[PDB]
Amino acid sequence: VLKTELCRFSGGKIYPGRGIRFIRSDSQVFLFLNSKCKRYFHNRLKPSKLTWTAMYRKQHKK
Amino acid sequence: AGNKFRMSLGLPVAATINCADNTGAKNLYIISVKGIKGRLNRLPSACVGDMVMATVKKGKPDLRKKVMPAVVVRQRKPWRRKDGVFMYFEDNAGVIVNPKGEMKGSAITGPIGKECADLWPRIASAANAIV
Amino acid sequence: SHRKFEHPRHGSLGFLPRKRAARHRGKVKAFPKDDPSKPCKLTAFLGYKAGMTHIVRDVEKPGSKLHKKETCEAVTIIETPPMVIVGVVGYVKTPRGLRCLNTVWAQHLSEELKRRFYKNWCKSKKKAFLKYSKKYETDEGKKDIQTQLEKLKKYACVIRVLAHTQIRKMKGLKQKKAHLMEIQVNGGTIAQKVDFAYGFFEKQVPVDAVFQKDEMIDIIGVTKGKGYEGVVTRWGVTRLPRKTHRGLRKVACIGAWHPARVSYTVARAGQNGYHHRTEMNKKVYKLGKAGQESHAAITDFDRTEKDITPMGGFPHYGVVKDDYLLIKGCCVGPKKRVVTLRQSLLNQTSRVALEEIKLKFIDTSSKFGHGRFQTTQEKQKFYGRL
RNA sequence: GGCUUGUGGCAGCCAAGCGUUCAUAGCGACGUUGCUUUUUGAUCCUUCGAUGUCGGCUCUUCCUAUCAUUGUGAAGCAGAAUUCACCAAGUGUUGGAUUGUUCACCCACCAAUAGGGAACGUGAGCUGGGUUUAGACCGUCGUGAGACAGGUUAGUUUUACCCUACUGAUGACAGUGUCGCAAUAGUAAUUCAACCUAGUACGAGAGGAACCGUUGAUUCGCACAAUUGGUCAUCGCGCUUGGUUGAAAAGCCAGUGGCGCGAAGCUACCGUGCGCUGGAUUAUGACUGAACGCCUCUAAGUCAGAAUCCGGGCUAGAAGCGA
RNA sequence: GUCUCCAAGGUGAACAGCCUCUGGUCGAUGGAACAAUGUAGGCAAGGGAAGUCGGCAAAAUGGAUCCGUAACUUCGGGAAA
Ligand SMILES: [K+]
Ligand SMILES: [K+]
Ligand SMILES: [K+]
Ligand SMILES: [K+]
Ligand SMILES: [K+]
Ligand SMILES: [K+]
Ligand SMILES: [K+]
Ligand SMILES: [K+]
Ligand SMILES: [K+]
Ligand SMILES: [K+]
Ligand SMILES: [K+]
Ligand SMILES: [K+]
Ligand SMILES: [K+]
Ligand SMILES: [K+]
Ligand SMILES: [K+]
Ligand SMILES: [Mg+2]
Ligand SMILES: [Mg+2]
Ligand SMILES: [Mg+2]
Ligand SMILES: [Mg+2]
Ligand SMILES: [Mg+2]
Ligand SMILES: [Mg+2]
Ligand SMILES: [Mg+2]
Ligand SMILES: [Mg+2]
Ligand SMILES: [Mg+2]
Repeated sequence: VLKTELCRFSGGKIYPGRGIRFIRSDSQVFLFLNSKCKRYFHNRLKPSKLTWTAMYRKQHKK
Repeated sequence: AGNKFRMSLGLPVAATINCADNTGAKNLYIISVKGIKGRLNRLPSACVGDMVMATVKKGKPDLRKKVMPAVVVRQRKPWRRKDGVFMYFEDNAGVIVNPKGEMKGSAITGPIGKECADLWPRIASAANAIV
Repeated sequence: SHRKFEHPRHGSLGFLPRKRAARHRGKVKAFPKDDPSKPCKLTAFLGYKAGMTHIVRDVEKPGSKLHKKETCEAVTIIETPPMVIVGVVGYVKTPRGLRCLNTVWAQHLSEELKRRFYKNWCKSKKKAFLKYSKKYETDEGKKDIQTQLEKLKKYACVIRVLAHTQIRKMKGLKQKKAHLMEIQVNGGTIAQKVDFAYGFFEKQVPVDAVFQKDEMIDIIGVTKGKGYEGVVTRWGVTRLPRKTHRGLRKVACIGAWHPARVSYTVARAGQNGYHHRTEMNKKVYKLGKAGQESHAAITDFDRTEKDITPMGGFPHYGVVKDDYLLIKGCCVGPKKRVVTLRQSLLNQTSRVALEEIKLKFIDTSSKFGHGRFQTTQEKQKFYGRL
């Protein structure tokens, strides 16, 4: 079965051969689906306040 | 295994990076990179796992005003792993070593790249988390 | 006086002149050496650049850090519908080189091929090969055709077939004028070559009859055109300082006082792109056969039912439905450019050339953006519309 | 620039000596023959109705008196390292501190950081820090105006649309079109590391290789955009300042109002792919073999032989050509 | 290049910049394309003067409110340190 990763900002599905990995100073590993998610993360935008992210949809029971 | 694959260089000469070891140095100022044959006007550049010559600008007086080898363990410039994922660290870091590659200190403060750990067994043994 | 410091020269003098190619279709400049102890077989093929994707596979390379590890590699999809053979050409060995002796054409020629002989097909009366065709209706005409073939067998030293693409099968292309090329027949005796060519008249030759999976091949075509270009981009010369009066994107010194002429070795601004090129050692990763379960992008590891064509179609190309070749790396030209496929002229014995690649995942997400879904059904399920 | 080569630089000849003994492995005193014009002089032939006067930057080409790399002979060549010499100019010869600097001297890497020409290459290619106008300060000199192979600071770099050359672009090449052949010209690949060989050969120890094979990398070249990165007037969407349309909604103006994200296209060793093998030979080492009954790689004949040459491959395709 | 009189609204400290009303005006030969090289204006991953004679040019800073402000000093300042 195909092995898949998850984006830590949008909760999106990341397929093989793609993705951006960010290693924080505290050894925390952050994996982003695309440049949009990475830029929003580094701009300190909370995913739970963006309507299209999985976290927002889960919190709002969509 | 085999040999290290090329990765994007992001630390040209005059780059100043944090010192992640226990020696007492605060930062490392790169003056050259080992194994560089070079080209006209091209600045030598290092990446994670490279050995460089550096001086300590801030730290203990005993470590300042001299040249010592160092190995880069973290870099901010993204590089491509063979599986297609581009990855990068939060900061640029290195550790002071002797020419044989033995760590002058005893501990590493943060994570280190897998390439450096594979290249330098002593650094890997002194490391906390790899990648 | 000698130059103060040494660096290698900018650009290669082996691709001179950097002019626009005198052709649009890639020309085979040298065919593979003919070994008469092997069966008759074609040496080249014509295809069309559809697009690019990437694949993941497990690498089998002992002693390498990638041994038993996954690797992601870019690939190029070339659509290769079967070619139709319509003639045979024989050449005679002479002290001045190969000389064309005679050409024999098939009785029936498709409109697509005949379009190649006109500049305005619609406005013309469409008389091409009409009198030639009648030679197959009279007994003396068939006798004369057989005599011509016998002469080709008797006097020819190398035999090439005339084959043309079925271009109208790729509706994404807006072209009805097929591409015609000469493909050399290697193996067997001259009589065997002629019989092999004749037996294929008005018949299709699939791409797998020439190439096979894991084979190393060469790709010939015209590069992307970029028009008039300056030296900095055309040749790679370094920029002059910021404060250079009259511009900094120049070669400062284009020559010494003596010789009192500008030499051909100095970088100059001119045409960039649209150059004829021959790229070697492009491995074939898979050979998709239409309607044979190999056309789909399904692998052993990934069992998702999907086609090679990415979501939304191949940008600027369309939908791939005929046979295609998945080649490692990149190939010459933009999308839709006709590319010539050439059998390797070298002996492929290296470990890389002998490697048996097993595809694990073929990406089919949309390439017109940051595609996050592999299939339209997956996206519809994600958005609750299915 | 031209003659010359004292001076500078680079070679040779003899052999007193040095080299544990031994003139010639490696050197060469006393003498002596040369070569070169990247030194500096000597001269004043050309230029004073003007040939832009230092250095650096960029760019190409050429030389060998070869620093590294390929192949070899010799050693006071055990190994390792080194030194001498022979074919050899195919490839390469770097990042920095001080100085305007050429030059010099240090730091660092590297296989190496060799030496040079091309009007002391190159200013209608740049720059203008220095020299070398006019302002001004200091020191010494002069009664003085002023001087200064002394120091200091500020001080306008003009013109190509002509011819040629070069780069590309039409056209011509005796109907039109397709598919081809092909003289000729250009050309391209380069170097290093790691593992194994192997702690082996060698060596008393100390120390300490190499071939084959495998995996990578450097410089360079040609392409390409699946991924990552860059680019915004998609003026694509959203947010937002000031004004303005009576208000709301919706827009507009601030030459792109500003900000965030931004597809497409273009694009980066900042991303990815690819970069080739037959013959003839150089140095050298040899076969058979006389001259010269022996010997002899040579005289006749023959072999192996290189980052070499030629071909092949790649690029172009001629008042060349075929079907 | 050439002396002087009159001087609306908004924002804003402000005859600053930006927008608007009265009044004036669209006068700078026009059309198509969007090559190189230019002129003017921006952005650029990692590094941050390694470039250069020289940080030249550009970037960075910038209004207002509160806290706080060293050496030295001619006691006035420095200081918006
Ligand atoms: K170097
Ligand atoms: K020079
Ligand atoms: K430059
Ligand atoms: K002399
Ligand atoms: K004179
Ligand atoms: K004169
Ligand atoms: K310089
Ligand atoms: K001034
Ligand atoms: K004809
Ligand atoms: K050739
Ligand atoms: K693309
Ligand atoms: K883009
Ligand atoms: K003999
Ligand atoms: K500087
Ligand atoms: K200086
Ligand atoms: Mg330089
Ligand atoms: Mg040189
Ligand atoms: Mg795309
Ligand atoms: Mg002796
Ligand atoms: Mg020589
Ligand atoms: Mg050379
Ligand atoms: Mg006096
Ligand atoms: Mg030639
Ligand atoms: Mg107010």
